[PDB]
Amino acid sequence: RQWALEDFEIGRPLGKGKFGNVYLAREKQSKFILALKVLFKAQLEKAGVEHQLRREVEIQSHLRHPNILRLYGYFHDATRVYLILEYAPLGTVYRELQKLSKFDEQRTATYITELANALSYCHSKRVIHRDIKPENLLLGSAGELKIADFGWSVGTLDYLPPEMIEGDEKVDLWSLGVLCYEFLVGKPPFEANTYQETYKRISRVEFTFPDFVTEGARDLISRLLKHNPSQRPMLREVLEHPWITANSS
Ligand SMILES: Cc1cc(Nc2nn(-c3ccccc3)c(=O)c3ccccc23)n[nH]1
Repeated sequence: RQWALEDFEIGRPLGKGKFGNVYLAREKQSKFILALKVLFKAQLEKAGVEHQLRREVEIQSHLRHPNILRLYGYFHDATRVYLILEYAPLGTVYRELQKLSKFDEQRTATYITELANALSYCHSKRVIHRDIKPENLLLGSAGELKIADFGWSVGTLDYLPPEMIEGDEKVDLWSLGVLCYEFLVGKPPFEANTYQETYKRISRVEFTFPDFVTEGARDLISRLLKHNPSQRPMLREVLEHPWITANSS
């Protein structure tokens, strides 16, 4: 099932930078709408990332869940790698957060639920996921989030757990705690001005809450941001948390 750049029509650029941009696209024969992610080869071999792509791709091609961005295929040419992706038309949770400043209790619980499901589903298939940033969280036609990064296996400090910065399975839970906080306060709990300092804050687990944060949210966030992995809830217990069930559509 060889795809080629001539089976598509490329349209408006959707987002940019680094390895290469993402263009909106439609397959000529069927008229299917989707996303083309373009990546210059040479420029990725020279960052030594070449190989991890093939694996995250292999991993993704067999992944199917309504809160995980679909990967339909890929192909290469002389110079370039192209990924054929599901298209999510409401943009990123990141840009939504910039627009609204901060989400409300209802939207947060909803997203955390949709993510928790997508991560339960992942674990069953012995797939485990690294850090999760809002940059990599897209929204579908019905406003539902989709995990859109290529970071699996069988986050410029902010989203990384203490395990990955000092010396699995529980990394996910830490991720939900960071995202859950950021949703309600509008910036991640360990944001600092330098790498050096963010590293100290995460390593020691230094955060405080603004005064608008209801006790229920404090209680969930504090359970998930524990230095020791084994003290973190299982995904299940997060799905059934008093504050979650009360607020999650
Ligand atoms: C992979 C994918 C993207 C997408 N839709 C979009 N992606 N990205 C984006 C942001 C940063 C970097 C790359 C793309 C967008 O800003 C965006 C904005 C409005 C509507 C849709 C999208 N659907 N599927």
